[PDB]
Amino acid sequence: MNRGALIKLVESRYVRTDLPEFRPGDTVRVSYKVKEGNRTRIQDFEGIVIRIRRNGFNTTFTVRKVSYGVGVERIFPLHSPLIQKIDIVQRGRARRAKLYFIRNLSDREIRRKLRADRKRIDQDRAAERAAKEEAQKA
Amino acid sequence: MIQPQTYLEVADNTGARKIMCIRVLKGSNAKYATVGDVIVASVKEAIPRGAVKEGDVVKAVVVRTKKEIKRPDGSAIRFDDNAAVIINNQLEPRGTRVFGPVARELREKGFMKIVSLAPEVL
Amino acid sequence: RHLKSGRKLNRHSSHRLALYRNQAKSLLTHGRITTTVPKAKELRGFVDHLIHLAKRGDLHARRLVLRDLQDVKLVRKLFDEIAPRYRDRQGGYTRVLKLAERRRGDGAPLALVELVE
Amino acid sequence: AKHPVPKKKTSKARRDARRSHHALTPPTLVPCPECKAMKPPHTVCPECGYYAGRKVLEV
Amino acid sequence: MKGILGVKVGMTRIFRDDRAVPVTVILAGPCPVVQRRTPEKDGYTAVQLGFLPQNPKRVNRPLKGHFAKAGVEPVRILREIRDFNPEGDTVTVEIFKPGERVDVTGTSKGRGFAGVMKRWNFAGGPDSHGAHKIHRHPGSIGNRKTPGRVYKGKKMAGHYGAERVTVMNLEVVDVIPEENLLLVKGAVPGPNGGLVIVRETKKAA
RNA sequence: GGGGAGGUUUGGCACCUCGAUGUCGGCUCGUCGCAUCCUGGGGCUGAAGAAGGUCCCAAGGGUUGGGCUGUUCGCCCAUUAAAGCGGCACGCGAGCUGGGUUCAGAACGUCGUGAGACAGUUCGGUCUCUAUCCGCCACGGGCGCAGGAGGCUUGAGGGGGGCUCUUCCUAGUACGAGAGGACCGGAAGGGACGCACCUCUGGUUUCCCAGCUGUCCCUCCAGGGGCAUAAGCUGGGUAGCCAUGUGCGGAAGGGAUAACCGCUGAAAGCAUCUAAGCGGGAAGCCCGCCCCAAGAUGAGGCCUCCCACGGCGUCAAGCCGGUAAGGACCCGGGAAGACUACCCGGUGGAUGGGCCGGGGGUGUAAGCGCCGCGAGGCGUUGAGCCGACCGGUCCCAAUCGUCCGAGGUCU
RNA sequence: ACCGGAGCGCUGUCUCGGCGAGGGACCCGGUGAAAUUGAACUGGCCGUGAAGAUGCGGCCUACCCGUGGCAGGACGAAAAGA
RNA sequence: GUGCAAGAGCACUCAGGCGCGCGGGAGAACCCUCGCCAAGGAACUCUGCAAGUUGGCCCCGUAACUUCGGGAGAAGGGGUGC
RNA sequence: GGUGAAAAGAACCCCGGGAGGGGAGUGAAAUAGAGCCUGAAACCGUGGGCUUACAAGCAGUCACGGCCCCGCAAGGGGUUGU
Repeated sequence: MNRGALIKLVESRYVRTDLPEFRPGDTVRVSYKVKEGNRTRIQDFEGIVIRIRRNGFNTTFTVRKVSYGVGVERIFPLHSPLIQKIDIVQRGRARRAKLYFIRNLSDREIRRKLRADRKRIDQDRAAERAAKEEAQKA
Repeated sequence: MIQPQTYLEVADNTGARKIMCIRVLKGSNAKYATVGDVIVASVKEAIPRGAVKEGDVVKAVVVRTKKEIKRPDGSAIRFDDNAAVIINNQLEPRGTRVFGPVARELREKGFMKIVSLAPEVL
Repeated sequence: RHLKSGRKLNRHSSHRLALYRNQAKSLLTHGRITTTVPKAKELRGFVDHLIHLAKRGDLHARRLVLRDLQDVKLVRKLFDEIAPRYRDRQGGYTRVLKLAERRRGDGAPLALVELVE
Repeated sequence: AKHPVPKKKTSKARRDARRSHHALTPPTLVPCPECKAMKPPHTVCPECGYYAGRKVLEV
Repeated sequence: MKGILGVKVGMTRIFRDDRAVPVTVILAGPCPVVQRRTPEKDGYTAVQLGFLPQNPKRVNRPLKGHFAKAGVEPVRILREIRDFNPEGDTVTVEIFKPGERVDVTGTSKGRGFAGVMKRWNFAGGPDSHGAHKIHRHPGSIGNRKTPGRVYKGKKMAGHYGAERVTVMNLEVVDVIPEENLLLVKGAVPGPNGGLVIVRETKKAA
């Protein structure tokens, strides 16, 4: 009866980790979806990002993307609908974890305060064919 | 969040670019509006060369909220403003060219002719 | 459904942290100080946790010490003496307790803070 | 001076009834373990004190 | 007819089907059957259910340890459920199978002093325009000379908070036997460890 | 042409009120009356179905904003199930508004020769913190409860509850010229709403962090400190608290009944729902449904605990102290809270502070090297900093103990 | 720093209110008033009167008394009606 | 004194002075003064009334009409630290 | 406007920081004790004798009762439940 936490935490039948590692830089590829009358569609979601509410389980986060006309916002939760979801252009570098002043002035001013963390790419590529050495032994 | 003064915009080709919501054509004392309600908006501005003119009362289909509407599938979605199109006094929009994406919000309203024209869906 | 997270109040944020730090300075000067109860209560809380912070011995949290209070000389006294004592003492380094009669000039409760190693 | 001004004069009855609701209530004291003194509850008596023994200057 | 005791754990918006649903988990917990009640010898339809055991020293007294089956006394008492009568066994969770709505009585967070604007719902006054005297207040009350009385049962300012109330119709989603967690819809007042119980709902016909 | 009803409008009476009754309309808070706007219903039709005209019953609920309306009668658009009519001093300025009419200024008018006159006009222009009782909202202290006590009670009164609209399957069928278009039952939702939750939605968070400045400080640099608010300024914000977010509900069913639809049925060889009796019949009445609830002075019902005289009152009723079972104190505290009350734990111990660890917020700290003429930047370093939610943990704080506490009236 | 209309962009004026700061307002120890005041042991009510009843008749309930208050009654209070 | 264009205006601050002659807690409805807000942006209402935006310095610029000084520092906008 | 006839105006000692009291002496008198002849009522207090917590009030009066204390008797005080 004690640790009410551990109660609420063991309740987590959801432990979905079929996704890479991310940080407030970028993200890009795929989400999921339904659209057509009864599922059937794979509407991926590329682009950037915005906010991350990490309640552990209520890990839901809104994305910035920009659809032709203007821009779009969307909150997704980590644990089910977002099929493969897998990003690609992760990148990093942000002096904060709440990017909002972008919805203010947005175009090249973005790409200015937008930098990149090669670091992540480095360890990703290291882990790439160090897994060829994992296709060797251990 | 719309009311009988909420200045709102359009993303169509037809004529008007800005109007002002009058009512919601629903539960008449509701007034609050998200992606689905029906504003009988009064036209405010249009293009000086074409049909449909400034200041004619028009009925109107609603999209794009600025405080994300709570999605059934867990999520939450909104656009970059508060806007949509007109409905005419014999059902459907007097329009023909959408600018930018929509949501399946509209799809859940069952108005497909709009959605087939819709380039991106959310 | 009010004060739904607890605290002892009076004064204001500024004068709160002020007289906090004050009574805490004069505290760690004479080591043992006469006061009223509420003062003494959340004083012993704040000072308890604070003394945990003082227990260590790193530049970082030391600047942090004088980042809070004032004179660094008591920080001398603290590191070279208080740390080796409370080296084997964790989680309760202040004994502040009540007293009779009360502030016999306005009828306010009494208490006193002690060293306690 | 303004509005709610005593309609009439109150009775001594209701006066000292309003007064009656406040009978002066006594304090609380228990003895000190190893002495003769009625210290207030939980509190250490001015002299004597608690276990371990300290202060002791309330002649 | 049916029912079970419970404590509020959680509230999250789990993804059943593909959906965000408010899920309150209720640790019904070990609720042993003890004093059974009948009209003739007592008064009404009831049985007694002890939420969860944790009182040897700090309770004393008859103990329903005498009752017939010991079972000691819970951390907090056994209670007489309106409409309920089992066999002779400990009720916990599996008596409620996946896919049913139930009534749910809560004891909930008190507040104390409560104002009208969040008790009833009035219009406060001008944050500018007229008097800044009134700011937040209900305004008038009753009529002039006739009738003249502030009516009995009137809506006024005072207390609103800890109330004993049964809520109507909420689907039971799932059930856990090993630790004892019933999983249902999303509401339940009280603290995140406050007091709440299940009854059998009064559905359609 | 008759007579009546009701006292919302404009008048008659001047009878309380000129030993200060302060005003339309607007905001606020309602409550009622039904001669009823809408939803129920039923009969009638000069009622094909769809719709309408009329009368009667039927309040449980509902009845929008807006521009010119200051505004008495507005008007119109946009709605809506309809956008009810009225009593309540034209309900309600010791609740508010104050555009208003009735003050001194001042310009228009007008009438009189003029001081002045108006229910002719116009701009601005100073509504006196305090609750003595009843009334209402919750919070308590007294005593009852005819042995004393720790728990579980029934349900009577009383209260909340009672809204509507959209599309489809019937069925484009019956009906019918086609258009059109069904009763009934049913089936998915939104609005007005009541209830509750943080889970999501997005909100405050007063020191939880991070970048900036004028000044002054430590200590000269780095670094840090108040001052600029009663936080100097901004960026963000979990738990808590919060609505727009989020879940839940009105009904359903029974009983009698109205307006009304019918049976058997005579008085009177005919009739007749009525005279004897029966059926059906409303969102309405009561319950059913949710809240209060044993000062329901009826204090009721139930599990159990304890137990003579232990001492006078020789009869009558008590009295008197240690006790029983237990309790009251004080603390540590609290999702309890104005106090109270309510709840837990009390060295027997995880009750609070601290340690600690998880979550969580801030989002690579100071300090060393490296590089740059340098402000800064790079490795260190998603790191330093750490208020609530989850607890593992006795170091500090709940020591110690204080006082109170049945003797079971009576037939 | 005068008055009428209109838009521009900013707004808690309002939709519609929630959270936060002090000084309070709440319990304590010290010190403590006022205008007024025949009385009081002061209820709902349909009646009843110089026409507008806590008190008279009737009817009904509500055990005795007090804080924190909303301000409908006490035909208001204050200056013996503008 | 510093820094702010200048000054004595502003903030911080030198000497000087004061902690303003009752204190203390819990941390209500409500009140004074102030802070925030999703999304709407005068629907509030007697009217933008108050609050609210707007503020200094360098330039791009400034119409009708004029009695030539005006309107102008118009309006609308760009730039501001090391 | 007031001690007494005159100050003989309270020495010595006890509680207190004193202020005030407590024993004394004094004088006929010390509620003649220093603002001291009388010292009503309003108004504010102590014990105790009697009542009042099922109750609707110009609080008084009439019949009765219960209680406490005067009365030898009968009586009577007064308390005030119906």
